[PDB]
Amino acid sequence: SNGDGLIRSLVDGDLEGFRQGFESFLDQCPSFLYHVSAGRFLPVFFFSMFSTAHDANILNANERVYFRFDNHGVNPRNGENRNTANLKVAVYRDGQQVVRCYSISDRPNSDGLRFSTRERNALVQEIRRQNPNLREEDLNFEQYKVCMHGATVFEVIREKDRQGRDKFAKYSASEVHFLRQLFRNHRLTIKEIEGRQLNQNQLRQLGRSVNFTRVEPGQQRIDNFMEMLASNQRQDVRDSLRGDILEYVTDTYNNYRAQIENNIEGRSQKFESHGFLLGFLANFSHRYTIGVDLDLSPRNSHVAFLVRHQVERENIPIVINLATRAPPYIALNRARSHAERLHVFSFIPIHTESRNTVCVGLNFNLNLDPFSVDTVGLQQDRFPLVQRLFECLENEGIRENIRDFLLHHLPAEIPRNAENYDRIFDCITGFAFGNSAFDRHPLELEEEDEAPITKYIFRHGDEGLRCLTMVFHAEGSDIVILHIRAHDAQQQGAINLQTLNVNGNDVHVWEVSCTLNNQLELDIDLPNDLGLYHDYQNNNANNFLAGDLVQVPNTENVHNTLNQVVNDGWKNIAQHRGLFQEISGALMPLVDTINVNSEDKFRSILHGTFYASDNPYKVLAMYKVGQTYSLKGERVILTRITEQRLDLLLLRQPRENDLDTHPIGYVLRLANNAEEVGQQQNDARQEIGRLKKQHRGFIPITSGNEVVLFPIVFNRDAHEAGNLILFPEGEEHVHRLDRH
Amino acid sequence: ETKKQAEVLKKLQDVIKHTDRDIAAGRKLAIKRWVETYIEYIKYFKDDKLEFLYNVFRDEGCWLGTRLNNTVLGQKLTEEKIGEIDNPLRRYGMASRYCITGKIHPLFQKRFESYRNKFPPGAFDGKTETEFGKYVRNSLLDSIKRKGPVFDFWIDRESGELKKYDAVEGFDSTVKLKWSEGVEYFYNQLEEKDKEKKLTEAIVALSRPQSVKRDAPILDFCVRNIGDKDTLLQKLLQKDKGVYFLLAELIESCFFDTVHDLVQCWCYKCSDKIFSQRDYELFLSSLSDVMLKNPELSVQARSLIMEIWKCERFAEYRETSVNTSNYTVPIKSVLGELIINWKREDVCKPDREIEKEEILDMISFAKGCFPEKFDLFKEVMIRNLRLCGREGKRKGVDYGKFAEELFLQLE
Repeated sequence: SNGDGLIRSLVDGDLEGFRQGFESFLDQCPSFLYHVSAGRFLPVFFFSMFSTAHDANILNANERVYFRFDNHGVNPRNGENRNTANLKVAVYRDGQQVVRCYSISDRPNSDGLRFSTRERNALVQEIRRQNPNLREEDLNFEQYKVCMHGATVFEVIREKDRQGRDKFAKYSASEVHFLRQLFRNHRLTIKEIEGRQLNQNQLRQLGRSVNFTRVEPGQQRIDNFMEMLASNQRQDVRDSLRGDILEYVTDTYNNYRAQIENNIEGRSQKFESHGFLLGFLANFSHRYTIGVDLDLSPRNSHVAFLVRHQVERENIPIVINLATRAPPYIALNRARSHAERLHVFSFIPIHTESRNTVCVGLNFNLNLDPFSVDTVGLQQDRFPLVQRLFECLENEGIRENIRDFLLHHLPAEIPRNAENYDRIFDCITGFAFGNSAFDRHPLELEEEDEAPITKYIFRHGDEGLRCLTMVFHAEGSDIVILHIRAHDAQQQGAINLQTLNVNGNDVHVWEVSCTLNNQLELDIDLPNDLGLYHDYQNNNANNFLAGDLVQVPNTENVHNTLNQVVNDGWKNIAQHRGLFQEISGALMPLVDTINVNSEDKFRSILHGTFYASDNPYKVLAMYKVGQTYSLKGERVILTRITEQRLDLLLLRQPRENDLDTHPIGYVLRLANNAEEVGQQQNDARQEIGRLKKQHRGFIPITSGNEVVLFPIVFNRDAHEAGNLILFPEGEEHVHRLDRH
Repeated sequence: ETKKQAEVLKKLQDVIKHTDRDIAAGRKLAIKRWVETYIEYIKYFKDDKLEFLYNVFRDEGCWLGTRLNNTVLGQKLTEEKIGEIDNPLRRYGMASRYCITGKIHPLFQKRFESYRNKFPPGAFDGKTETEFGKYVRNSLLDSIKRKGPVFDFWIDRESGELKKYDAVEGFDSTVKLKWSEGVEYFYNQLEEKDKEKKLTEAIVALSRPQSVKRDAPILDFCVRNIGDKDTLLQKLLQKDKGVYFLLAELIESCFFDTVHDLVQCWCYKCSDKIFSQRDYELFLSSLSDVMLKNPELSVQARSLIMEIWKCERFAEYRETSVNTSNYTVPIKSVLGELIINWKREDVCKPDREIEKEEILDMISFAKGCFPEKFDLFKEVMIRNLRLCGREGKRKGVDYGKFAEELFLQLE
């Protein structure tokens, strides 16, 4: 990069230079702002930056740094101890009168954010330990606030200088907690606490309850640590991580373990561990093109990153799993599994064509062996859903793989909570349909034989019942009924399969039932052999569910058109129009059966369709292209952050003589009636213009200088297939990338 | 892979028995490479179907030292039945990858006809039978192609005929396909005057910065069938770091005997050296890595470490490798692994005292080269043995104390 460095600008008091350098780092960690309020993620992140700056030759030795974690403590409104805090850092240099103080927390109104009187005295006490001849009259305190909170906004503030006692606050966060514990009343206000008297012993204890710690450079310089990781040789990357780099990170963490672990309960080890590692990487963000992919969702603790100068095409991805309770050798197994399937989970494989990765299990809490390292090859993301559905009938563990296939391809931007239950259900059912309805391959039996599959979808009589029912009939082989229903969609009955032409005498009927429970996990019951076909049809004559079985039309022509679309005809509008004419032709017979009820349903169906077809090689749903930043004796710098996301992104695989990935982007909207159609096309076309303002996000994903973008509106109330999917009629679809 | 894949791998490895434990350990790694290739064909085999493979790998005729005989193996794997046990494998895929050209077309014709018979006669009433049969052949070949790009290599899609390949044409194609058995097959079809040249071409083409584990068995076969290894070095030296790439990939797959042969030819028979200080250090640390991953082969890994480390051509590299600077030393990813190998308790080793002797000598060498840095060397080694986890390391045991005990032993 071309910045001055985050810590360098901050210490110099260059608030504008720090702002531009920080938004450049945010471009490098696109998920950073999702977790700025999770525990002490942000304070530990900034502490790690300050604690490794000297070793990185960012700060000089005479630029002494002092810090403390000002933990928020008990919440006066529920009595529970919080796990958040304010980080307070001061920099002092002998000979310079200005002492810059920084208060870092997610919110500018966070409790006790300002430096307190006792914090000033504890800091001066620490400064005097190295400078015994200190004259406090010659010290000029410059106090700052650095905050970022959720849209998302980040604020850098130069506080106004206050006179007399108002120069510093009455209490820090931990002081208020100390006194609330001392008085055994967590609901006491600051004004009430001020009224209470303290004996000489209590005031002495309160004064030493706050104390600063000097950050001291170690015996190892880390200037060239990112050079070790900017490599295309997995053995070199593994050796550098196993030795210098991960030894330094864990040992530096150990040097401040007492300040990190003490005076806080319910500490979020997960988010603090990731924040600590990110602060180390951020000290190089101004000199290297580092891509950091963070998955800190519930039940996930992954960080995958790639280190390069800028143009390198085959540098080694590094995949880390941060454990807090399990030993790091188990975390290494999780990191190896995450790295093997990196094409599913991460955007990192878009920035490198390396087939080798380095995986790391790391747990900062362990004193012995806090990390383990290995290498593993990168596998292709090509899961055959219908084939595995037939295989899971007689084989263990395949149900878990089927479940993982559906869940792992959900968009990361949709949280898996009860508030978004219908969003998750629309995505799973739509993706499962697109995969199964557009897979052109026959069934491969275990014995040396192959059979074509006729696919059906069942339209339940109750249009409110949330259940995707599909039937897969392989010729001369068994029949599989697939159910994916909501938690309140349980039924008692059988699907009538009389419409099927069963010629074999050994044809069985199987049932694979999936349920998305209230906790948004996908339970797949054991497959049930419902007996012989004619035996199954004899029974259940009085137990057949109400509804209709619709046959899925042939979709072989979509794969051929997709081949021409992603390759030679990716900039030809007529070729894209023909592709969606054929998708409309395949969907119109069953449109009201599959029920395209939401934008998520429409997007997920196309996601499964494009995934199953050989072309495109890669398709990403709700792909974040980047973000936009808007700027809005006290100096307040406030920046609003707006994300640009692509509903669908299609990409080729880079070849040796064809580095252009032909990036194709689709903006998808759904119109329920004619009145919404014009307003959905307008919103989709306006979203296109917002994407055309982003250039730096598209540059690393292709070697060319063009990106194709098309607005697509699903017309739910269309009466013929020709108007089901609305494509622009008749320029404006080739976004010229300005690399200048 | 999948959990089931690890189970079938262990089952097939348990069948390997041999008096020489070095031979048995090498054959188990060959089974691992075979499984990693053909896991898609055996992933769901129960013990009744797995017995066919048990008897195949129990046949000594299927082996040549620690490597599988692809000529004998490809024969047995294409048999319909061996001694009252039916072959459970999809035999078209076996005959394709093993280049059993006498059976590829008949086996495919069987699958083509039974698959063609499952379509209704009135399914596609716009196509002719010529177009119908070609569509069925393309659908079938595209279906088998999911298991690998090499499985449509032998069937012409226009005629359904067995494809014909020139010896040179097929050799270059199988190298690009990273197809071990096809490379060896087309090698034996080459004219004698071209054998050495084509093998060298495959080596320099695969010894590249982003080689993968699958490339190692091909590199091993090519090196083993090259007569003039001195000429091979000269051709490899025409490409930057070509010598490092070849040895590095071979080391990761535990082809120790092949690496030792290359080290003896190129380093033991001016000031120009065939690889750099970094290549030197990465050889030793990668050997130390696989030493811990494969305890049954730790003797061979240790010998290779000492051959490279103590080679007189790299005496300057050896001294630099024990130079403690910036609170680190390159040998820590070698000395530490050796201490862990010497101390591991999950194995029954006969020569632990020789292992301790090498460790003490390595420490004494580091102390002799830089006496004024030895205190930092000890500090660095203890820290590395406490922070960096390794395979074979006893969990919860302070290995820094083991380093302290060794340093105290040398006064």
